[PDB]
Amino acid sequence: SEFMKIAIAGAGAMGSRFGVKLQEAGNQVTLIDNWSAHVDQINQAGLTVTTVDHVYTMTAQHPEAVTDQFDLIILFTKTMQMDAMLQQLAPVLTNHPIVLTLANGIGNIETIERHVPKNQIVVGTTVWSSGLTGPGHITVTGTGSISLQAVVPDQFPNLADLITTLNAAGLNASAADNVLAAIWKKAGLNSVLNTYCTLFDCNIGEFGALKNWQTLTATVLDEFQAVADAAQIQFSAAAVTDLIAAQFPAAVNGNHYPSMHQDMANQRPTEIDFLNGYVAKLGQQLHVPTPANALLTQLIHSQEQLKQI
Amino acid sequence: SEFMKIAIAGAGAMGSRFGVKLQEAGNQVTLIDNWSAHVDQINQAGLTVTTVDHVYTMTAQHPEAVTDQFDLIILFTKTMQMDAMLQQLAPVLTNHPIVLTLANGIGNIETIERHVPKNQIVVGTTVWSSGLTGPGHITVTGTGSISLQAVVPDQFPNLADLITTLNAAGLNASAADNVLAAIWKKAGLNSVLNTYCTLFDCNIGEFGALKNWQTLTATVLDEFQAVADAAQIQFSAAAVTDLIAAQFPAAVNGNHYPSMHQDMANQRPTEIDFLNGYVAKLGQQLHVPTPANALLTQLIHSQEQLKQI
Repeated sequence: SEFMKIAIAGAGAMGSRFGVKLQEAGNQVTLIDNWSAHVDQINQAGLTVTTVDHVYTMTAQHPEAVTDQFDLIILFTKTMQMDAMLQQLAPVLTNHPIVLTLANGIGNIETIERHVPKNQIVVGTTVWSSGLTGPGHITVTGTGSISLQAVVPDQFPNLADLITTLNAAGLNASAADNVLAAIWKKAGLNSVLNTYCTLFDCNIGEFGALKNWQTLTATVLDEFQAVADAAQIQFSAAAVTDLIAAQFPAAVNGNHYPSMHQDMANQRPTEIDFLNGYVAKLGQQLHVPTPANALLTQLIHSQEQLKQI
Repeated sequence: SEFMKIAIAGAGAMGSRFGVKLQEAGNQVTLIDNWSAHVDQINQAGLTVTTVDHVYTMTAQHPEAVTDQFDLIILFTKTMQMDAMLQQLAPVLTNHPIVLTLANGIGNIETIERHVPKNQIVVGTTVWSSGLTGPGHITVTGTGSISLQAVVPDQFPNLADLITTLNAAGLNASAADNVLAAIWKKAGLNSVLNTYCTLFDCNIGEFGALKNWQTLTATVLDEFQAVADAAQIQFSAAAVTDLIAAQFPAAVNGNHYPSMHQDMANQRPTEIDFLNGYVAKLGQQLHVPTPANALLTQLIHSQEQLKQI
């Protein structure tokens, strides 16, 4: 009775690991992904998991080819690519499946709401890890857990059943009321380190060595706090600030250029509209001024244009 | 009776040209400057003016060596270096000379007020041109004019006499009530082009080619407008915007990197505290929010620190 037909929407490292565990536990799983080499490798040779190499027979498809329907969609697609993924799955969605989003981003609920009724939406965080070694190949270490929060708890049926299914697969899921808070916490970190490192062409340690890192950090985070306050989402600029500063040492991320800096260096459009830009979007709706975050968003967009030439 | 003993404080291209014309017209002139090679060249071989080379015997000194006193100090020192210049001339100032500042900057009055009574202060603009070819050598073309505005008109004696002296020297000076407005206009241009070009490592034409140049420009200038409004200084974001956009073509400044970008590239501290930073300083005093300009100021300071490593 814990059985589910499950789509993994975005079958990168995390989706692929969740999908293997779910299928091996007895569920019917489809991995859905845009990466042709990955989809083909899974379908032609199976998914390889390295812990020692284990090979699993799995089903993978491009979104536009999916005609099946499911009990559960687990979304790992990045906020910036989420809308297009959901558009391409429009026919899959008519049976009103549970949509569990485990992606980073404050914009995910609003995005998913354009495609499915909001009482079908569950948000999650996870500390499972996974690396994407190559097409159809993940490398996995350790254990983890999942924390889940229904977006409309009063109208979401059978969160228990959902949790059972995940726990039957050994995923260590639990209900919690602080998940969207945890999502916003990660967004606050990312909207400081990604954005400033990109603007400055510097790594995380160089940022932390700035004589004005605290002012730059507070300018972003006090706006995040005011927005979160108006949205009635728990948030602590101080806690995020602690987490930011914990990245600074070389032993941690001091010599790391964050993902947005990498996007910029490779002339790829950044996720700025889903980070600082999204705080600014929400602040406008909530009558909370977000001039810093609005400006930072513009600066990154200008930088993109200049880099593309 | 139009005779004056005049100090030129900051004897670069403009100061040197004004000083020559003033001396040749009959006044006693001291050129005051920090550049040792310039001071020595003037004192040892005279000032050369090229129009055809003409050589003039002039007096030049370092500020710390000046013991004379004057009827008029004409200040050409950049806002950022002004305070130190005025400090070094502290003994020169005890006879309460006229202080005419022809330097760019919204911060000049406040700066000079720390060193002299404010009713002694006159602000000016000029369209005289001059180039500084080398130590003790200027190259000069064309004619010009000077517009002057006493800071406290009701308490400044003999603006007429001042104008006579300058006109006797063929400088084409006039009284006007829109000079501080013209100074703020130039500051609005500079606080957009210098600052954004530096942040983006781009030239003026690249800035003008940005798809969001107008938004970036308005973000700075609407704050300048609000501050100017509170300060009761005439200002038009629209007019400044026109002047900004007039720089964009290659025929004009499209391939030019502005002075702040050059400072940054040479690891020299920029004048940001006297541009965007000064609008923010004044806005704070006037209860006008200036979050964009405050942030931009911080970004430039971070950039400086990173460049200095």
